[PDB]
Amino acid sequence: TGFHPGIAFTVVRQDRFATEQLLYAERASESYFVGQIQVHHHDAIGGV
Amino acid sequence: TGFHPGIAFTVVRQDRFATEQLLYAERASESYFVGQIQVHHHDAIGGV
Repeated sequence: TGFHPGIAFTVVRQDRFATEQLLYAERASESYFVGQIQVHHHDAIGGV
Repeated sequence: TGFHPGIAFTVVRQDRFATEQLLYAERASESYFVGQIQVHHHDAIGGV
């Protein structure tokens, strides 16, 4: 009906936005070790 | 009560235990030919 009772409210809402970021890195920041490769045969959907 | 009626009984029991054999050979016996070891490879998964 529109009769305002003796009570108040506070609302909360959460949104999200896609943004563009920016990265900076030093010279000697990470050490990288790469390995070797291994093959695996397996029955595929039609072949291997 | 401990009364002994007109009846007698006989009891049977059964037991089991392990024993050795101590066989003898009497050489100049089975020839036991041998030879031609065969290797048979077949891929199952991952490797051979």
